[PDB]
Amino acid sequence: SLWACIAGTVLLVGLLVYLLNWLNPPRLQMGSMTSTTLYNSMWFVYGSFVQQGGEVPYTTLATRMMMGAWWLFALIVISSYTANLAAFLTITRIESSIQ
Amino acid sequence: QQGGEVPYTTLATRMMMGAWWLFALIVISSYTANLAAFLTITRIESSIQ
Amino acid sequence: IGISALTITPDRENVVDFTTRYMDYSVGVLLRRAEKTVDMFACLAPFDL
Amino acid sequence: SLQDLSKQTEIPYGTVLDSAVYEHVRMKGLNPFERDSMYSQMWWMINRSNGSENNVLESQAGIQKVKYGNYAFVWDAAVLEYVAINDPDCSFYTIGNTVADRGYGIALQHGSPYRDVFSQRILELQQNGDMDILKHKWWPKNGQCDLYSSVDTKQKGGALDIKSFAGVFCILAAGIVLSCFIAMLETWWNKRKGSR
Amino acid sequence: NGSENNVLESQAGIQKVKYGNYAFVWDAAVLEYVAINDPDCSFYTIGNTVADRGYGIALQHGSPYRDVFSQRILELQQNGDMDILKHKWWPKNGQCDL
Repeated sequence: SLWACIAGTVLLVGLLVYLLNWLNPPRLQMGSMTSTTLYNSMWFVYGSFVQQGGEVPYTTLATRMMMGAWWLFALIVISSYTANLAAFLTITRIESSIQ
Repeated sequence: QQGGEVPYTTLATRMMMGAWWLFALIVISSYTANLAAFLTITRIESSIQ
Repeated sequence: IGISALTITPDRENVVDFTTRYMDYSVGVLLRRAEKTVDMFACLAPFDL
Repeated sequence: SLQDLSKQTEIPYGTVLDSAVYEHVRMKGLNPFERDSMYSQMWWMINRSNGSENNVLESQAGIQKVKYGNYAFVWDAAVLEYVAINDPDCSFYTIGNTVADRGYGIALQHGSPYRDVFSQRILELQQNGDMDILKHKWWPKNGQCDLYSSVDTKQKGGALDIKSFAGVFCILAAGIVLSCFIAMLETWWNKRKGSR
Repeated sequence: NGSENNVLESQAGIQKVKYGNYAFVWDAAVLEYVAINDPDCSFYTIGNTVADRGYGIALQHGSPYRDVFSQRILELQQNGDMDILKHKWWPKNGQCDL
């Protein structure tokens, strides 16, 4: 269920970014690969979450803050995943003492 | 984790890159976690008294 | 007649003749419950507020 | 269990000086022919500093030293339960061993005539089960809280869940709220700036 | 001379504990009073079940009134009325888990 919540989060975030950039487009070159193409927008919102994607070009302050928050959310998620995995590995040792 | 603008537009390439990225991010987490546990096992539980 | 939390012990059966017992005697221990460990902000708690 | 109490030593435990329980533990612990060695450990919890260290003087003390402190108290289980049920916080819980053979009974003068009549009637009242109806008056079957559960853990697999994590989702939801409101207020002020 | 690690006063000991590499020995009632009325809870204190002693009223030897105050103290104790004046200075729900 938590894996599902995580997976579903990105599509919402990417949709919100797409809509906001569509309604307030930048005063910049139209239709480039950096423009409001939906699939590129989703690809960016995914690739930033896995750290991999490199910088995201969107300039408008609202979506700029929105991505800053998506980043600061993600950074907690990775830390939680690593922490709890390390906890499970440190724990799983004891039950052979059943006597 | 050295990133770069991977240039490809195609769905099959992007899918493969996503698969590889997630594989890498699970691997690094597993390595760090097991190394943490391995070190955390450091105790004087080894003593016989 | 004499009646209370009185316990049949052999050294007393030498001077008074207890009836059959009406209930068993049991030793016990008192403890305080473990409260609760989980809270909604435990993921932020690694930094002070 | 009392075994699990006796294995650890990080919470100390003891009992009231010169009590029957005290001398019973002292008797158990010194006897090398005893089958179950546990008492021979517990005595070394209770005898510390010649018995001055972990023992309270009077039976009211231990209950408070437990409730407000880091201690455990060894006494008659049927009394401790009667306190544990009636602690208004239900913060106590209590555990005890299945001792038997020794038991509560009415005394009589040497050679009194009553002994047979009472010993018959107590048995008949036990066989009726009336001695249970006349007992669930005093140790009632269940309260608002379970007698013994120290915590309803529910965690068993150690996973995280939505209820424990959603405090992080609140951060994203706040971000969505504020960024949307910034967009809305900019788009409204575009009615009034004079430039865009 | 019994004087180097000893201290001039109870306050001197308490301060040498709070501001120094030291521990101080004093009446456990006073030390728990200090430990809870120290708002930092920086102290903790530990003790023993000392016996055959207690704080008490003293009177002229042969006083005609000793029995009246002894009776009233036994009333105050066996009623628990003393517990109010004790809690006045040592409340059980103290700030510090010593």
